[PDB]
Amino acid sequence: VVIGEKFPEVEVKTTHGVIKLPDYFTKQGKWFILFSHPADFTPVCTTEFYGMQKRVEEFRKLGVEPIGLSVDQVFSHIKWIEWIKDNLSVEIDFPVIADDRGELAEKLGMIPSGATITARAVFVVDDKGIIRAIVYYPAEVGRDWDEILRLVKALKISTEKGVALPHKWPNNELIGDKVIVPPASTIEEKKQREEAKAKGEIECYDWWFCYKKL
Amino acid sequence: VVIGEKFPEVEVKTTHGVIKLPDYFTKQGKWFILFSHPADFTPVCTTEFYGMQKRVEEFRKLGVEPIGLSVDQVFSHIKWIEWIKDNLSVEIDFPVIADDRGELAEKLGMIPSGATITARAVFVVDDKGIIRAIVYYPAEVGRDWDEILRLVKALKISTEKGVALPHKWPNNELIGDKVIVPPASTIEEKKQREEAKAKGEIECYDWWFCYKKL
Amino acid sequence: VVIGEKFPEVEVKTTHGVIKLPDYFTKQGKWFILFSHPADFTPVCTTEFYGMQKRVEEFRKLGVEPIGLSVDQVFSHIKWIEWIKDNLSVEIDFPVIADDRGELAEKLGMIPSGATITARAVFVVDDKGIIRAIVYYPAEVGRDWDEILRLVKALKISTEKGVALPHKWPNNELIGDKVIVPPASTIEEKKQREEAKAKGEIECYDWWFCYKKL
Amino acid sequence: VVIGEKFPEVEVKTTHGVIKLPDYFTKQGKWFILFSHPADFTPVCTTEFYGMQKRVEEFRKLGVEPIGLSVDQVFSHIKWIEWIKDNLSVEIDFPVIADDRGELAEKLGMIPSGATITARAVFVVDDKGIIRAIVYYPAEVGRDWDEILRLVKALKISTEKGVALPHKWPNNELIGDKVIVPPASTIEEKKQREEAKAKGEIECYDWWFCYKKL
Amino acid sequence: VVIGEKFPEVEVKTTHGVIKLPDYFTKQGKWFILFSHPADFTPVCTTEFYGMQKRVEEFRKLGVEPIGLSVDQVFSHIKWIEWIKDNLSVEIDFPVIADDRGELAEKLGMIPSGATITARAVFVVDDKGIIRAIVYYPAEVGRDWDEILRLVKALKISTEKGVALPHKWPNNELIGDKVIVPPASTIEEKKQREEAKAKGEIECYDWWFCYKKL
Amino acid sequence: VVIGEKFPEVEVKTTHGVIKLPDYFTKQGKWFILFSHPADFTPVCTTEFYGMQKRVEEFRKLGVEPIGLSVDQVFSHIKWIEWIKDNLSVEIDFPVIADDRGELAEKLGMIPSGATITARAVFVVDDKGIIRAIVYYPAEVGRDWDEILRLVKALKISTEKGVALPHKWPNNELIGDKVIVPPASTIEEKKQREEAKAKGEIECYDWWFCYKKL
Amino acid sequence: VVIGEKFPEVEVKTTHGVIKLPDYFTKQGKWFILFSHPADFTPVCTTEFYGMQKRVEEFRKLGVEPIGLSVDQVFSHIKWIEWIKDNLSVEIDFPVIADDRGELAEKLGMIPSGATITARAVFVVDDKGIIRAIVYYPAEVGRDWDEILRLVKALKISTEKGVALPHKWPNNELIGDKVIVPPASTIEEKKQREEAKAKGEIECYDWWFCYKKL
Amino acid sequence: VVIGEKFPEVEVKTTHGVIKLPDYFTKQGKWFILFSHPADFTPVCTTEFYGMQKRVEEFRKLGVEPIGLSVDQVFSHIKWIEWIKDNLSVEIDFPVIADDRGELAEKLGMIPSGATITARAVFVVDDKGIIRAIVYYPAEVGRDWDEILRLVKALKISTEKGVALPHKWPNNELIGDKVIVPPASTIEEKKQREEAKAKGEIECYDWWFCYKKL
Amino acid sequence: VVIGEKFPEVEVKTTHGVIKLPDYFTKQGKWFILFSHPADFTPVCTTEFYGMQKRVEEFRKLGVEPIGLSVDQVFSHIKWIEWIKDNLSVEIDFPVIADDRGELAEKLGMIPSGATITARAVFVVDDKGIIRAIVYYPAEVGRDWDEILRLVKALKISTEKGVALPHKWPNNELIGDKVIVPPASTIEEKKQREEAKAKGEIECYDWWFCYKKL
Repeated sequence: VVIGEKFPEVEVKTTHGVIKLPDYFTKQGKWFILFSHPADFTPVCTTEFYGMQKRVEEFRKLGVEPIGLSVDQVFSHIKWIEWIKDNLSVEIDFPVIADDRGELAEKLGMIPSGATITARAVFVVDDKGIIRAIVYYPAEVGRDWDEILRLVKALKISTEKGVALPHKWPNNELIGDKVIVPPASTIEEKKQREEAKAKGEIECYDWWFCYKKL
Repeated sequence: VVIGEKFPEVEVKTTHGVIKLPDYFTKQGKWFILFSHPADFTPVCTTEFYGMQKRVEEFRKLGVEPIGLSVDQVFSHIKWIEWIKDNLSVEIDFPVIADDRGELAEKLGMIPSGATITARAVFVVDDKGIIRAIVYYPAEVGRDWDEILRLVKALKISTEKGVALPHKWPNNELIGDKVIVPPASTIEEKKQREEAKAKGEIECYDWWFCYKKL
Repeated sequence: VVIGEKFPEVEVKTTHGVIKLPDYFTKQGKWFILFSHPADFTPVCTTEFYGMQKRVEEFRKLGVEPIGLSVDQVFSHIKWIEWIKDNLSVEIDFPVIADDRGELAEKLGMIPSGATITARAVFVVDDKGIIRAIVYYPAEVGRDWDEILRLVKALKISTEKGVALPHKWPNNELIGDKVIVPPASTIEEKKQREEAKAKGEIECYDWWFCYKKL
Repeated sequence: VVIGEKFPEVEVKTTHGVIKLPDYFTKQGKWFILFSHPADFTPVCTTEFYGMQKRVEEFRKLGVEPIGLSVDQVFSHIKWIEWIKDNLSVEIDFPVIADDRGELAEKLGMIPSGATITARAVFVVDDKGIIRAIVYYPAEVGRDWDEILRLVKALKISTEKGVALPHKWPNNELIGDKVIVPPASTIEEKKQREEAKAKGEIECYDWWFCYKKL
Repeated sequence: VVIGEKFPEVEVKTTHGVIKLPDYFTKQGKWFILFSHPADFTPVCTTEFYGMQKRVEEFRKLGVEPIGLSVDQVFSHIKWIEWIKDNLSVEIDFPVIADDRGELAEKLGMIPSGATITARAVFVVDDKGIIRAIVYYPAEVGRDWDEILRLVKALKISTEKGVALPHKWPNNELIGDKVIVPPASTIEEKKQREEAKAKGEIECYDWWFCYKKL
Repeated sequence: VVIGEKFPEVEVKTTHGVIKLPDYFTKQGKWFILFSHPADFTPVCTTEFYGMQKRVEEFRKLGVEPIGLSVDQVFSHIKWIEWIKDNLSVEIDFPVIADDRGELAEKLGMIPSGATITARAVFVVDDKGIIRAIVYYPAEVGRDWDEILRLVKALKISTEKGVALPHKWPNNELIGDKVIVPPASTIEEKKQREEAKAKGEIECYDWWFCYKKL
Repeated sequence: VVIGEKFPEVEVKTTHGVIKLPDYFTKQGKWFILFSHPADFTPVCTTEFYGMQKRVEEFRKLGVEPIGLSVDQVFSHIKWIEWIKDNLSVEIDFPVIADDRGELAEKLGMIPSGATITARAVFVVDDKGIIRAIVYYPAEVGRDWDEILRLVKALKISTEKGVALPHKWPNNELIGDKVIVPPASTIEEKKQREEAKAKGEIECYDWWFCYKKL
Repeated sequence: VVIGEKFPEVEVKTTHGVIKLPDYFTKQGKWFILFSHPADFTPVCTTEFYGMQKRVEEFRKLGVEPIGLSVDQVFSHIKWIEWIKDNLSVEIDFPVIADDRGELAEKLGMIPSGATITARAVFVVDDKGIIRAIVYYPAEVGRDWDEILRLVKALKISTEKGVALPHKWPNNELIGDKVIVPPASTIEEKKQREEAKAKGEIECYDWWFCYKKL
Repeated sequence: VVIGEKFPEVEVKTTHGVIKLPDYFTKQGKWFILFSHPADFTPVCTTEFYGMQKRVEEFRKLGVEPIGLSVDQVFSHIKWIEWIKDNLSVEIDFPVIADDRGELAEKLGMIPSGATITARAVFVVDDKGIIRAIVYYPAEVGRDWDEILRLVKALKISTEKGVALPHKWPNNELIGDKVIVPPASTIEEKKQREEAKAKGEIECYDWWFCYKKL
């Protein structure tokens, strides 16, 4: 699959029971961040779950629900979750999909070449079942949930306000926390941008690079 | 394509001339980070190029060569690079592929659904020409080259020292900047880990979760 | 495609916005001249745009609308048109198509063998959406818009009056600015042509070669 | 798969390392009994692992090496094996395959209809790599390793002594622990059986039903 | 065919006449055990028909009807049944299918690789026409009808009480004749188990290993 | 298969052991008569076996070996033959093929439509492996071995003396036991027949209907 | 085609005109015997036609109509029939098909290997258009219409009275002209056979071999 | 195409205009003779046109319209006809088809192997649009229109009188100008011919060879 | 097949034996005329055989061998030839093919639409195996061997002298018995034609219509 493509209609067994994706979340009017991990009872995967659990409320506060998956079975999932609770006193409270035969994984291209388990994939899906972003980190390198958070915050504001976010937003090197106006793509639109700048409605480096505050 | 797969043999037109990937870089013993952008003379893309140029030295220092691409032609590239010089006072010194008909973009799944241009993809390829990581951000959300920098540093380190990096390394919530020992996957490897900690030599939360300083 | 064939129904993105061909022009009861150029910011193409713009009203006055096409994206298109106004003090005012991946270019056979950009093609399409003439010039040789003007003028007169135009009309070596009567195709029509001679209403070299003043 | 067929060539990841089947055991001139279980950390499966461990040297003594499998991953396997040790005081010492995506399971028809995990299958393979017997029990009913043991004992004997084993051997209702001579299949063999009976060299109910002590 | 699949609808010729499977038995609200044997007038098969007849009423008590099959013809079946009667004073009173060309045998994978007759297959089918278990023993090794009885008793109780049976039930080494509660597969179910144990009607080794008496 | 074709190379299991046809007989410079019957222990079939046996030596003296075929197995064959000895005092001494699944039968078209057993087929094959005649009688109507004897005798003479045999030979209504000269098929051959008539070395009704004594 | 198959609907040109097979005969409620011969004006074929004509009334009596076939054309057929009358004092009065290109011949497998003309085939088709028997004799050996007469008489009685006919009926070596009762094929039928005999009205050698008079 | 088939529906361009074959003639109740010639301005072809023109009224009286064809274009046809007029003082008044790409020529098999022009083909087509005769002479040998005239006359009479014409009719060596009665093809027809013969309206050499005065 | 196409390699049965075409004739350095007739013992066909025999030596003299063919068998052929000898005192001495199944007839397209026998075809094949001319007359219209003779004579002369024969040669309306010079087909050949005339050698109507005495 690819960005812009609606998440496939699929039923999955999870630590919270059998659910329908993307329906289960879209009907609640929520976005969701599906992410995979190579295997239960593995170190990096464990650190990422602790990290994600420490941030679950931030994603939720934005209306984005985290949901995980690996090719292990649900009983292993629960025993691994219990391990995390008994040792790190952290209680995982988001669902984890048990993709028994890695069927959903393969469909989403989460399985690396010649492997039989997933890598570290991330799929941001909105309240309309649309895939908005995709990340494939390798098994040997843990992700940074803080960047994924910046990504989704940016994704929400882009949809809400109809603007684009610059590099490293809200800490862009050129315009700080200002947002970008989609570029004019017609002779007529170019005129409007120039008139808009004249009225002080927007700032710009050129007719195609306009920006402003939120 | 997917992680672990070898970058495809392709001849491309760049602002530094016609080259062949991944050969051009691998024969120089260099890694390379290929990244795409929707189009020349567009706001977000420009802020990303500025952001990349500011960090190019840090990438090259690690033996990773940046190279961009869009579906525009090479003459527009140089004209846009000239605009960046005349307006942002920085000179792009990394090659940029002119994927004229988006043949390469399509082969690398860079084209979002229903679009005729690329989104913001990133492919990290090592000196053996193997795709090590892939990122797909939408046109509306610029990337954060610092997270990508952290990604490649992690990748270089895991390849050179045979370790795995924990979530948000080197600032992990559990083991700070320490690295992780690939989990034992056999009864024997398990025994070796249990004894390995019987007398220093390594730290661990469990036999499958061992870590150390690098 | 070939002469006599209906211009294909297609949606195109231009400097004047999105338009459906041949619909956009055919419903105005106008003809259009679709011509392509290798790339934006290239010398020969620039000279042809200068040439076309200076002749635009001559085509428009004949009910013929010029529209360009390149494999570049629309933003470069506008940047280039801007360079043309700032350096050659010429204001391009005909739409230019941004055939992003050369989809239309390929369907129209505009891309040379072993190339990824268009050559210098021209398609004359009448108010019926019918292709009346096609021209394919290579990147290294600019066209001559005056010969194309003579082409369109001959085409319109041919349709309007039901006559044929001799070599180099209206400056033919044998009959000058006179036109040709489509040749008799039957025994009876041959007789009609002969009676139309000798105490006749027509000039001719033979029964199949009849001509007259327009 | 069906009886008499050759066990397919395949690479499997097990708790004892990666090996190739059937080669690994057949190249050693060994037999092996591959059996599956639905999933790690499930009750019936645990009672069967306990039961099998209690009988491993019984099968080994016969030259028959036991090897299990489920679609769980190896790390989960080792942990489950650890649980059995700390809660049932028994150390599983036979390898267990991690059929990550149920690839081998599907190949051997171990997956019941509508399921995404194995049922309780048993395959008896000899040193020639030939499947000598197959059992498919459902998830809800545990097997009986004693019947499987009787099964392999009869198989080993029939192979080395060229005899058949009656129902419930060595406790057959009709001939106790005596074995059966493969039935005469030609007029000539029938003759030599009637003659072998006349000289008390064999006991029989008829010419096709001859039996003897080992 | 595999466990869980519905037994195929087929018309078979038997010693009791022509009947349709699984209908003939399902419409009576009964289960049936279909088993095959290499050939009529062979020793091992004869010991099995004797063993089956002596246990036919115990199968019938549970509402399970035994029905045999071989690639021999009906006339031979009856003569063989007649032989058994005259030489072993046992009357066979279960139907035997004359699968003339082994068409049904092949559909059910009863014919060993490189063979022209069936092996010793056993199919347990419930009143809903669903295959609950399958067994394939080779020609050289007779089955043990008591293990099949244990298997069918477990199946019946499993379907009635919604429980699972432990290894060697009702003689399991760990819990004897006690049955197993299907393992909790969700976080919520696990909680119900922990509360069911601590002050409740449930014994357990862990939240996933719960059991009770019948 | 049809007359003229060489009998198919096939291995068959018979009451006299496994043999390869037609090799088994052709190597002995023998002809063979392969015939089938619906099933063992059936009336018409028993009457045909009694008749064949009473004529077996008659076929053998002509260098023709009889060999039966049934879709029954070999053990039933020997049992049925035993029944013939004990009830009719006749000792069957020709081999009978056990075509377990009717594979050879189907290859030779011996299975009537909608049936799963053979009809009453007869194939006469010569020492060269060539099928010389084919007969298909239905199950309800027994054959007459005397007519097959006539057929075989005529066949032998036809091959040895290059003559053809008339209707009901050697009791033909027109020429009794005299044989027929293959008809002249060329103008020249017709002349050498009209001559043979002249010097009375041939009798004839016409140039194409010549006959003589053996 | 094979016994039991419906005779193919086909139109044929004959010496008695064009007719539709098998309708022409079935609609009259009659049976027919279709027989072929290699070619007109050949000796064996001639003796066979003479032989058939002398028995036509006996076939007709039984409600069976003979009809010939060969690849010659109808004109030769009539000249040959004329030769037969002029030289043998016999008048052929049954239809003979002119299978011009051997299309029906090929359809019914009458053409021997490598030939372009039929062999001596015979098809007995009943009033239902069902092929009841088939015979393929070679060109060098004429048939015996008396055997086919015996065949058809048995076929009719069998169909009429629901009985089977023994070898050489009505001159069976064992039971003379008595007919056979189709063998009991079930345990129940066997019982009713034993009751029909022993203080009953049926003769038999065993329960499956019962016979009586008409 | 072949004799007996319907002439193909085709629109053709001729020296008399565009018409539809065979309709143009059939809807008028006229037959037509389509004849091809290799090329315009070729010697043999010219002598044949001169030849045809001299006999056109002969064909026309019989209701048969001649129409020519070659792969030349219509304008050349007219110039050639004009040439014929100016040099042979004869006026061609039959239409000639301009089969530009030889589409009809190929469909009618008028193109010899390895050629791209027609040979000298002749098609006689009746008022029912049925092809009645076909001739193919090579380029090097001119035809003889008188034989085609005899052919069309015989063809017409045959259709009107329902008779066949002997060799070289009406100048047959055996029966002069008499016609032949189609041969009896059934026994019944043979009888009527012998009746008509014996004192009747029929002469003959045999029952299959009847003739009479027209 | 068409003109110029090589005659197919084929073995045929004829009244003169089995021969291979076109080899049999080509190897003798002879040409041959293959002609077919609908059926033996038919009127028109018989008149054509008589006609051909009377002219056989005329064809044979030109080195052309006649050979006939019908879908009848050889025996019937010989009897028909015998009838012609007995009644018309003429002896057929040319071979006649027995195309038993009409396979060669079909291959050469001698079978009219919806028929099962050949029509009246003629094929002239030269000593190189090339079909030089083809004629297809209907069953109802006899041919005229004198026209075929003219064709063959003209054919032999064109090959030998490299000239073309005008319409009705040697009785052409324009140039009588003179032959035609193949037309100049290049500017240079046109020159020499005019030169050839400038000084005797050839007579002409134009540069493309040149003729000379044979």
